[PDB]
Amino acid sequence: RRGILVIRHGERVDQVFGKSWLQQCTTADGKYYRPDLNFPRSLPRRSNGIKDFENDPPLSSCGIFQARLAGEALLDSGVRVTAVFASPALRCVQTAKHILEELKLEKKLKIRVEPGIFEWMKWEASKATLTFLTLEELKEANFNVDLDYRPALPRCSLMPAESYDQYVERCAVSMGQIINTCPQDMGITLIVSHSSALDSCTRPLLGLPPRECGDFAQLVRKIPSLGMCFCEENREDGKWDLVNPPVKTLTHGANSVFNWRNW
Amino acid sequence: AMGSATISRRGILVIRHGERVDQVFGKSWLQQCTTADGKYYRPDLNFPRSLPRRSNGIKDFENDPPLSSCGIFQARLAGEALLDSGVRVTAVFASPALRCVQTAKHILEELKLEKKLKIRVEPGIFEWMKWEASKATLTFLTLEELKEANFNVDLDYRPALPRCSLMPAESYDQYVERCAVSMGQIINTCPQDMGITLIVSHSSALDSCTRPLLGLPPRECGDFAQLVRKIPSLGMCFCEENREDGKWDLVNPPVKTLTHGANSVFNWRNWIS
Repeated sequence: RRGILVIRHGERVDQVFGKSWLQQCTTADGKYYRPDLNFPRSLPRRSNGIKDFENDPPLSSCGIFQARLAGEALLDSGVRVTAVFASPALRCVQTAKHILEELKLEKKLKIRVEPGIFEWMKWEASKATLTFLTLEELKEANFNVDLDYRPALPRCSLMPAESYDQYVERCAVSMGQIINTCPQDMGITLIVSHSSALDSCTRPLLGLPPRECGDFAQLVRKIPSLGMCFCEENREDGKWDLVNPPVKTLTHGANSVFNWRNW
Repeated sequence: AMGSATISRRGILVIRHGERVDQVFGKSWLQQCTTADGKYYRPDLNFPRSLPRRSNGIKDFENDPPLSSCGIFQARLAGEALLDSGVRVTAVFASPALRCVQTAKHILEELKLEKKLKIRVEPGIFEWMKWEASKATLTFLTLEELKEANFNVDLDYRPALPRCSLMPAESYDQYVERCAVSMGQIINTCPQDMGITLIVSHSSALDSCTRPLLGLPPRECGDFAQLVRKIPSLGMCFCEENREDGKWDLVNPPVKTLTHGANSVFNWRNWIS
């Protein structure tokens, strides 16, 4: 039975450190340093400027841990992973890469970057000025991205102004293409995306109409990092079913800031 | 290099263990991860891949819980930062608690020192017995069990306080005194040493293992308890010795803090119901 596993990206650096995080780890001359171990050991080169990290932040160290833990679990489970698609957001491509590394499939499977499964533009505060890394930039940063993949939606076609209806439609169109982006291959396809995608990228498969915007927004608001929903195809009955994911959930606590000098 | 302000200084870096599985999953954690036939399994990815081979089977972990998957990540991240910092680590002592010996191993693995340095298990830096089960000491992994489990423990090490000498009724005064005595012995292990010794222990130790070095009297018990409540996983306290006078000072740790968020339990099918 063919499967579609929608996976939320890991923890973002700005979720922990706030909107000013870039100021916290760069000099006036823009030299990177790590003021807390949860900042990553390096940033990829952004040829449009480090400032594009504000709109399009990387995973924190903990987010990398979560992604790798999920990949290791997927390996342990024995499922056959057959393809992976990712939102163009850095946090999503990085989540995909770290899952693949622990599956030991990062050389075997190329990441298919699909702007059609990007976040709802309304929720991207950056939207007007938002810039993803290009495929060539991703390749230069040692992401094994599919340079030959023709996306359902090119990035130039994402609309800052997209409505909820336009958002849910493009996800359905995107998922429709993705499900045909493989004749007969037995195994699971990873969809590495945003909280919104656990709803917007599964309901179309399940033949369900879109949720009312308010209901959708409420359901999607508190999906944790690496949160998963899994759909399996019943091809005889011509339908998809919502099914328990092939790996367990991940629950862990926080780690608070600590200043030794306070004693 | 031989100037008074340039000569390298002996360091003692006291480090709290990583996240323990029972902090997240609660007092029933062991029953959560035990099958109907008594075998270990992972009901959540933050339970570790495996438990060490143990005496008396799975049941002895009751009072001696392992690091969670996240605790292992924290310990490894700290070890990697220590590597990055370039500091010279020359020795490591750990509390006999599994969570502490595991934290020590993961730090050493990321330092690339796990085969070079043996972990010296020191019950004298175990938690205050007031905060542990009375039978806790009867249930530590033995050094042989740890070596079975691929912990490069020191079989020759002669602890300042043997595990069976830990008293279930030790008072605060007795506790602070045995930490002082143990730190005394640790410092005299190799008193010419010029790198950093790791003391991988409990939140309490960041106070009780440093105050004696600094020549300070014990904090009032209530003050101590309030203070140690606050220390995060892999939290650190660093002291350096002036070789001229043998005095120790508190110093910024050689690596940064680690701050991250929680991750909630999640079941989509359940969530949408």
